[PDB]
Amino acid sequence: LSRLDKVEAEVQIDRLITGRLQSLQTYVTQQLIRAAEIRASANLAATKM
Amino acid sequence: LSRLDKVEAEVQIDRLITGRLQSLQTYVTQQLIRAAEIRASANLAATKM
Amino acid sequence: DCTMYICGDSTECSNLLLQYGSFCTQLNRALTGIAVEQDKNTQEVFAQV
Amino acid sequence: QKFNGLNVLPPLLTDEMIAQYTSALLAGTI
Amino acid sequence: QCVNFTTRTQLPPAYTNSFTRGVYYPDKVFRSSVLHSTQDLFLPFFSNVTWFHAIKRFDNPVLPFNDGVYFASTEKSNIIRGWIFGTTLDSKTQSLLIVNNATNVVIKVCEFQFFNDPFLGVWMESEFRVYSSANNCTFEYVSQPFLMDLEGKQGNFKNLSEFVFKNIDGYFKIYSKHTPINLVRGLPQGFSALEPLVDLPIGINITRFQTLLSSSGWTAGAAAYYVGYLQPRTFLLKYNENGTITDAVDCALDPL
Amino acid sequence: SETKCTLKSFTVEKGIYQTSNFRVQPTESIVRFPNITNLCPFGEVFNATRFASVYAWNRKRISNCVADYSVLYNSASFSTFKCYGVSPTKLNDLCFTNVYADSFVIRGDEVRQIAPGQTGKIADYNYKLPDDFTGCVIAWNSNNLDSKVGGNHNYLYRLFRKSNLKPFERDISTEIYQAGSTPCNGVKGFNCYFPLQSYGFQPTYGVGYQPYRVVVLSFELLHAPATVCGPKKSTNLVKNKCVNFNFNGLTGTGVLTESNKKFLPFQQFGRDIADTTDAVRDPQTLEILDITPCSFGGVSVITPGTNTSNQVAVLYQGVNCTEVPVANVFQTRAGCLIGAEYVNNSYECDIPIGAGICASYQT
Amino acid sequence: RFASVYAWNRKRISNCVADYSVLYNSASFSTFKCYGVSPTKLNDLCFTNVYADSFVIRGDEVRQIAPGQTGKIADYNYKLPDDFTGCVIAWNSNNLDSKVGGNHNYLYRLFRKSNLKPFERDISTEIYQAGSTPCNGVKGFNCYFP
Amino acid sequence: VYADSFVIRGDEVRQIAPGQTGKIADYNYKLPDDFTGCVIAWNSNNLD
Repeated sequence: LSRLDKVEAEVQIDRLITGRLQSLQTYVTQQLIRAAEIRASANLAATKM
Repeated sequence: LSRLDKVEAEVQIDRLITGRLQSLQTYVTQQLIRAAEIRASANLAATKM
Repeated sequence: DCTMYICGDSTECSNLLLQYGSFCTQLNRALTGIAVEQDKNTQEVFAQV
Repeated sequence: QKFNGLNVLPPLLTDEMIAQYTSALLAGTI
Repeated sequence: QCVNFTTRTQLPPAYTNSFTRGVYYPDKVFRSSVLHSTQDLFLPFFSNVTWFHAIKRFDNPVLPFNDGVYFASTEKSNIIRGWIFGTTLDSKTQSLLIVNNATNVVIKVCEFQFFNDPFLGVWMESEFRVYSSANNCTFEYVSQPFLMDLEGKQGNFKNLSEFVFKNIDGYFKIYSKHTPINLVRGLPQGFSALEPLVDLPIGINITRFQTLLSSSGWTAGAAAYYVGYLQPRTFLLKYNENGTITDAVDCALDPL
Repeated sequence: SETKCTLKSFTVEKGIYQTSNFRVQPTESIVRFPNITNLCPFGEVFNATRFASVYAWNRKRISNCVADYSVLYNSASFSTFKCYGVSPTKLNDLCFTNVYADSFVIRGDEVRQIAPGQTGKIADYNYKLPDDFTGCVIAWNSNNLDSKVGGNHNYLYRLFRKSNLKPFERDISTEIYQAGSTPCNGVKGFNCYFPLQSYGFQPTYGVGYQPYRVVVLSFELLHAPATVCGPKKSTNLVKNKCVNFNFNGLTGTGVLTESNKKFLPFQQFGRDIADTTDAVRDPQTLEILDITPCSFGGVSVITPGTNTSNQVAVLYQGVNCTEVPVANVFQTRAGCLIGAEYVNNSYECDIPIGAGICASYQT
Repeated sequence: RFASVYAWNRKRISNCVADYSVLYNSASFSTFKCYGVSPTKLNDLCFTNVYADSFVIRGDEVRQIAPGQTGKIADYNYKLPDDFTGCVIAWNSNNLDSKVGGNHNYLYRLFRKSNLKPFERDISTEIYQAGSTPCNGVKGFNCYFP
Repeated sequence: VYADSFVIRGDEVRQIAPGQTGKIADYNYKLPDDFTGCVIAWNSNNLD
C-alpha cells in the first residue's frame, strides 16, 4: 500500500485477495471432510458403549 | 455490453465468469458433502426396518 | 475472523473485501457447524446413563 | 488466542466432568 | 615502482575435500531452536578445494571470480595481507583494492595500474609495491587503526581465518570468522558458522581477483591457503536456543 | 439490533449468536532511527575561502553522507534558492545515489541565465543546462568579502567562444579565439580576442553588478544504490501501549514490552515458528523488546425468545475483561461474561456457553 | 476566452439533445481519449447530467490530466476523482492563445498547503509560509506570490 | 506475409492503431481487433 499509488495499488492487492480466499476456502474444505471421518467413528464408539 | 466495445468488455466479462464458476463450485461440493451424511442416515433406517 | 486474517487493521483493504459479498458470512457459518457438532459427539458417547 | 484472528474454543464438557461419567458407567456395571 | 617476482617454479595444485566449511548467516535475524530452509550461494559439502603453498615459493596467480569465492588461510605471522578485485586491472576500469596491515584496514576503489606481482616488501612496511596510479577514486574505507602481530612465529598453524566474498546487486559482502586449530595441513573435523563482517555499496562489477603476499630473491614462512567456488544450493540451517547456527545439511549430497 | 439485522428477520430465537467481532484501535505512531552521525562537511563547501570561477567551475563529488538540507534552507544568508528538478521540501525524504556540487562566483546580472531553458552569455558559452535539468540551484551574495576596493581581478569569465557546449562540459582552452576570417598567430593581432575576461567587483556596484556566489547541487538517478540523503527524524520511545510502531522502516501495531531474550551483536529481527515478527531492537539503545498486536475478539449475544423477553447478554469469547470498557461481571475459562448474574444452584443446561457454564432464563 | 486552470469554468448541460457525432469525426481536436465509455457509444446512452470543464494549459502537461496521476498540476490546482467517467479533448491554440508580448493573463497555482479534494475550486491568493519563520503582511523573505 | 502502403499526415499516425478511432479508421482504413503484426511510419516530406 505504501509503495504504489492508488491508481494501480488495487491491481497488486487483488492477487493477494484472490490468493488468500483460495488459501482459506481450501482449509475449511478439509475440515468438512475430516469431521465426516470423526463422526463415522463417533457413531461406532456410541454403539460400542 | 451496451457501454463499452468488444475488446474492453472481454476483460470485464472474464472477471465475472471466474467468480461465477467459483460460486457454483462451492455450491455443488457442499451438496456432495451433505448428501454423504444423508446417505449414512438413510442406511441406518434401512437397517432398523 | 472475517477480515483480520486477510485485511487486518487496514481500512483500504476491507473496502475491496466487501465487494465479494457473502463469502465472509458463509465461511463463518461453515466453521460454526463443525464446532457445535463436536459437543454432540461427546454427549452421545458418555451420556448414555 | 492466535495472531491473525484464529481462535480455539473450549469444550462444553471439562476434562474432569467427563471423568465423572466414566466412573458412573463403571460403578453401575460393577 | 615494482620488481617482478618471476623467481618461482611452476607446480600443479593439490586437491582437498572441504568437510563442513562454507556455512554462514544468510540474513540478520534471530530464530530460536527452529529448522529453517534457505536457498542461496553456498559451498558444497565434500567439495574439491585447491591447495596453494607459499614458502622459495611465491604463488600470486590470477583466478576467476564468479558467484563469489570462499577463502581460507591457515596462517602464522600473518603473511597474507589483502586482495584486489576487478575486471581489467590496468587503470581502464575501477578496481577494488583490499589491504590489511599491522596498522589498519584500507579499502580503495580506483583505476589502479596494477603490476604483475602486487605485494608489500617487508618487521615493518617498506615497499607499497602494489599500484602506481590513483586518479579517479569513488569510495574509500578506513576502519579504526590498531596493531597486529608482525613477528615471525614458527610452528604448526595456530589460527585459521575463513573469509567469504560475494556480490549481490552491486553490493559487496564480506564475512569473517577465526578459529584456533592444531593440525598439519588439512581443515579440522568440526563445524563453525561465519558471522557477517560488513556490507559495501561499491556498485562496480568484478570478474577476477588476486591475492597479496635486494630486489630479487626472498625467503618467506610456510603458509597454505585454500580457494573454493560457490554455486546456488539449498541448505537446512538448524538454529539453537541462543541464536547460533549449530548444524547444517546439504540436500543434494546423498539420497538420505 | 445487531442480531435482529444479521439474522435479517424481526423474530429472534433462543440461543447464542455470533456477530460484531471486536478490536482495539491504537493510539499514536512512533518512529525510531539511529543516532545519525555520518554527515558530510557542507560547512567547508559553503565557507570555502575562495570559490572557483565561472570559466573553470570546480566539480566535487559528495558520497555516503547525510546531506542535511534543513540547515541550508532555514539559513537567511542565502539570497535566493531556486530548485527545479524536485520540490525543495522533499529533499531530505527521497534517498539519492550521488551528488556533484559546482561552485562558482558570477555577477547578479546573469543570475537569470543559470535557470534551465534560458538564453544568455553564460548560458551559451560556459554553463549549459539540459532540457530536463533535475539538479538543484543555490545562490547568495557575498559582496563584502568578495569585492576588492582595487578590484579582485583573479576571477575570469569566457568572453568569446567557438561554439555552445553541451551540459556538464568544462573547457580549459585559453587559445586566442579567431572571430575574423583571417587566421590569428602569436599573442595579439587583428581579430585576436582573448577568450577570458576579468571580473572586477567593487562595493560601489549596485544589485546585479555585485559578486554572487552560486552553487548547484546536481545529482544522478538510480544507476547505483542510493547512499546520499538527508536525516531520518526520530521521536521519543513509549511502552505498554499499542501504537503504530515503525522501526528502521517496518510498520506494524502492538504493545511494546521488555523482553529477556538475548540476540547476537549483529542480529536485528526476532521471529517465531510461524514466520512472523515478535521481537525488535531499538536502533538507539541496544535492548531486546517484545511486540504483541493489541488484542481483539467478537460478540456473542445470549437472548431468550423474543416474545418471552427482550433483555440480552454480551459475552466476549476468550477475551479478558480487564480491557472491556473499550466497547455484573464474571470471568470464566471461555472469557468474561457481563449482563448476567452468577448463582450457586445447579440446573440442567438450556443455553450452552462453554467450560461447563450454561445460561438460562430463571428467577 | 477560456480562463486559467485555477479559474476553470464548470457549465451545466441539461435538457438537450447532444449529437456527439460531429465532435467525434472532427479532426480539429488533437487528442481524443475516453475512460468510462467507449467513444462510439456516447450517442446510444442517456445521462442524468453533463459537466463540461474548460481551461487552457501547456501542450506538454496533458499527461497529468489523466485521473489519479501525480504532479504539480494533478496536486495543486486540478485533481480528478479515482473513478472518473468521461473523455479528454485537447487541441493546439497557439494562434489565439499566444502573443509576441506574452499572454500573461494565464496563471496557475504553484504552491498550496496540501493536496486537493476531487473537483476543487479555489480563488484563494493568500501568501503561503514557505520557511519556518512566520510570514505576515504582504511580502517577506521566502514569501512568494502563489 | 502482407504489406500495406499509403501516406498519412504526421499528426494522424495514431489513428492507424487497431481499436483506435478517427474518420480514416472508420471509413478509409481500419484493422481487426485481433490484428497481429506491426505498424511503421517515417517522415518523407523531403520527397512527398
